[PDB]
Amino acid sequence: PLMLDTAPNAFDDQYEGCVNKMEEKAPLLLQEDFNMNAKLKVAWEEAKKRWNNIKPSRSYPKGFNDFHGTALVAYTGSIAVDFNRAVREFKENPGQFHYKAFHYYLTRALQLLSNGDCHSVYRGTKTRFHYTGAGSVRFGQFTSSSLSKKVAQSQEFFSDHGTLFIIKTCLGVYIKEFSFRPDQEAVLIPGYEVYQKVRTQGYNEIFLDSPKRKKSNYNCLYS
Ligand SMILES: NC(=O)C1=CN([C@@H]2O[C@H](COP(=O)(O)OP(=O)(O)OC[C@H]3O[C@@H](n4cnc5c(N)ncnc54)[C@H](O)[C@@H]3O)[C@@H](O)[C@H]2O)C=CC1
Repeated sequence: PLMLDTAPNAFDDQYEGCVNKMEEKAPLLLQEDFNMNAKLKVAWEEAKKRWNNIKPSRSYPKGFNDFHGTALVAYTGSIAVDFNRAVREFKENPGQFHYKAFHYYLTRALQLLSNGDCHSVYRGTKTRFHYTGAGSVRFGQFTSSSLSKKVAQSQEFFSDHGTLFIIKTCLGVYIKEFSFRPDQEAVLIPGYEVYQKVRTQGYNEIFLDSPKRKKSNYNCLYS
């Protein structure tokens, strides 16, 4: 069973007041991440190819470059697990975080694609989540969900040993056009969104409501 709280030790940078400095420094940072993260380099190289094929079909927000595009495509890939893990356990040993550029770009991609729009999404897991009554909740790590409750429940993401999150998000972004899917109608939620209303139903259902955007514990850490 995993703990569901405010994610106090999760790298949650929102980059307030430093996107310009990051867009300039992130390119070098990505290289540094690569030199010490083979899996990421490979994951990224593959995502870049897919991105090239996706890019022509639609137009993107002003400032949405290939880094943003590639990062988002990669996330819907297999690099997602190790990346969320690295973010979730950041405070532990913050010296071994080789997703400095990656985190920024994915974070920026969602902000550039973000609107005021709120959605009703669902997320399934095969690992039981226990709300530890902090008062509110944040996923910490980026979290993917689906507009389809049926998808979140499919044997692909959920099981009796797990949990089904019923979430109302307002920072979440519809990334169908980016995923390798795109039938899972995925909505990517930043780990820094705060749910002021938490409710547990039965042993495997958790409702997250009253989404709000509050400051993060980290800000422009690598700017
Ligand atoms: N889960 C869903 O309902 C949906 C998933 N997807 C896609 O499926 C693929 C996999 O997504 P996920 O299953 O969400 O993988 P994910 O990266 O969230 O899974 C991370 C894993 O690490 C562990 N973990 C997660 N949070 C933790 C925490 N707070 N504390 C301790 N351990 C934790 C668990 O084993 C968890 O399954 C991605 O491409 C995702 O976008 C798309 C639509 C819906």
